[PDB]
Amino acid sequence: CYGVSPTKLNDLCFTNVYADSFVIRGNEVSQIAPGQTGNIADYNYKLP
Amino acid sequence: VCGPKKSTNLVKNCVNFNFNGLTGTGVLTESNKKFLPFQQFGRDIADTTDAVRDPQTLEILDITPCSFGGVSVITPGTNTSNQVAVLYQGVNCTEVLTPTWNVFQTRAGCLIGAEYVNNSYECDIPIGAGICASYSIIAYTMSLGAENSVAYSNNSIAIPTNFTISVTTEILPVSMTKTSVDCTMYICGDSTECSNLLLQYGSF
Amino acid sequence: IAIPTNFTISVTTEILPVSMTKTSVDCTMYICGDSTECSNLLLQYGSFCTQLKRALTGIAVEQDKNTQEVFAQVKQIYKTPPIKYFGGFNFSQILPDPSKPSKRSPIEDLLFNKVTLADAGFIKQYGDCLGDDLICAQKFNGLTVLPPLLTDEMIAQYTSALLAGTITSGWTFGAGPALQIPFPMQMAYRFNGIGVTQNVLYENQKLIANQFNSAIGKIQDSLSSTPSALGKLQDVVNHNAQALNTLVKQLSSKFGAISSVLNDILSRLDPPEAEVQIDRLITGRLQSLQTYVTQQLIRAAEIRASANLAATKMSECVLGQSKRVDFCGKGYH
Amino acid sequence: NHNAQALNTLVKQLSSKFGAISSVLNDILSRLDPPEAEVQIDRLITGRLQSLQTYVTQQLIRAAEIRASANLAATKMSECVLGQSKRVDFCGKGYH
Amino acid sequence: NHNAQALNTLVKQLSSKFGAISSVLNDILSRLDPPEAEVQIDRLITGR
Repeated sequence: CYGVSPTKLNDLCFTNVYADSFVIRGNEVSQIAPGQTGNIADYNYKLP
Repeated sequence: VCGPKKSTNLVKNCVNFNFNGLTGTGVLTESNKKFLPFQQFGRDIADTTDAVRDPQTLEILDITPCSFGGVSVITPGTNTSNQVAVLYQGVNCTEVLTPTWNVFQTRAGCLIGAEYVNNSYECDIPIGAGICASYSIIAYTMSLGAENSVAYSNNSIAIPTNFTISVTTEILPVSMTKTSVDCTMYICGDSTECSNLLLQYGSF
Repeated sequence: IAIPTNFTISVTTEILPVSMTKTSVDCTMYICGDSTECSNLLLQYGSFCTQLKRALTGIAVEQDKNTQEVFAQVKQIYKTPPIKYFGGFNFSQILPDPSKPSKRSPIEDLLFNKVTLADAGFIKQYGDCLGDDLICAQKFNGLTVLPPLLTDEMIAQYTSALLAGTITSGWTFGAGPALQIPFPMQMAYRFNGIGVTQNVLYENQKLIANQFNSAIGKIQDSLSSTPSALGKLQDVVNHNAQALNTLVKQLSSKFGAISSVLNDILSRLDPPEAEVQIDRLITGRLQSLQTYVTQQLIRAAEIRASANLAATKMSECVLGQSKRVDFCGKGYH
Repeated sequence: NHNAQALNTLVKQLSSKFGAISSVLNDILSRLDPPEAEVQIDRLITGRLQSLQTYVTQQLIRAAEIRASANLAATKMSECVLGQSKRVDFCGKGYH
Repeated sequence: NHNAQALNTLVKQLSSKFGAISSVLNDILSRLDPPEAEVQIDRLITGR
């Protein structure tokens, strides 16, 4: 959880929460993070 | 979208508030601002929240911190007495809590524990705004000097017939104690890895 | 050889700062305002708060000490005689005027109006801190201005006493008892001191009084027309105000944290990962406070030097006569 | 007293943790491994370096003040002792 | 000479690492990802 706590989350408010859903390969779960590079990052799904 | 926490009743005029997760402490007052429909929070110069919109009612409430001020204690030497005076600087007497623990309003702050007198003496303890305290603890306006007037005239002159050879002392510092500080023995005493890490900080 | 056959009595102004605005900064309310865990973590940095408080208290005491050493040089408050006649010399522009609420001269009334203070440190009844300001934000963030010991009325009384003692005793009031002496004789002694025979004054007293009155009038006109006459005091006040504004603006910085607000970090993250941000915020704010204290100490040293120079000039030119060239203005003082 | 208090404060600042688990270097070196002990020793190093820099700045300011006072004292010596100064209120109150 | 030595010391302080892996900015930018390069950029900025 970037910028927020996984446990201290039921006491805050949000503007609009969007749940992005996608399935990637097991060994390919490394680029789901800010500033990462790779195939899935540069071609499929990039995080700011 | 918020959490499962329930809302409480709204009170105005020093309580803790929680507006959409924004926690803090201060008083709430009816504001005269012109918040836009898409504006929810306000921000002052100091990057703090000065006004907030309630989620239930669309009224705007200002956020002002509770009353506070410096506490200056006026006390003589311990070898003389134990009674002390309290000066709430910047706070009026009608406004004066964190501390667990004869009233005169000065231009510097409310003074509690000292009795104001009309007679003026030399300033013993500098309090502020021309008022000085002295040992019960009394408060008085400091005197600038003895009252005197020169008998000036068109043809009057004063010439002394005697003189007094006086001697006056004057103390002036010329030097102070030298100091040599070894950064290594001070920061990383009897340590090798600490010194290796400190060597990376340059030539400080 | 060139020898002058006439002379022009000129009056020149000189502005010198004596003190500056006091400042008391509460480290706790500034860094960890209305926070408990932040205040507990702040205690791990040592006595930096105590050092800052001692430095600010020393500066505040030193300002009053400089003011006392500059203005309070005599032990008696000499009053002006009721007959405002001094051989033609008109001192009504520099003597205090009882018609005003404050016993200040018409010249001092212009000096106090040309300089505008940001915060004098008076009493605030909490009524103007809310509703329909920079000073309010500084006070809420811990920056508090303390009033000086000697008020404006006491400084005006000291100035009037010095002026009366001068115009009634020459230079004898500073060295001892105030020996009364006619002003057309004090001027004769001054002329004999600057190297001019007294008969010149005893023959051109009327012309010299007219020149002095015209010079005082021109000085008043210049102070009323030229706004940059008291630029030094205004620059000092503006520097202090800008330092306070910068110190209260530094709270907007994040210093590498996720947010500049402590409550936001405490509510968004758990303590194990919020302490690493609270530490950065505390370090940044403490560095800002230390930089402000260092700048204030440098400014206090400069003000101490200026006040020592002003007290020396007072004791030399006002309480006596100085033969130093270009010290008490340009020309034979 | 100011010099003594400055020295005492500088020797007391070693007791601070500056956000570390302990103020003693040996305790940190014996309780944690170097990968996580370097980040703890760095905080103490930075804190002590900042304390030393603040002490040096205060000492430089005091040294400038002492230099000004010593120049004034030398001027007063050369004027009042080695001669006779006509400056009012310089060599004490009264005709020097 | 004091002014020149102050300038030389200020330009030499750039050689310090201040706890980072390297004093060169480009080396840190090219060797570590932004998730773990900011922790060194911050130390360098603080030291300088």
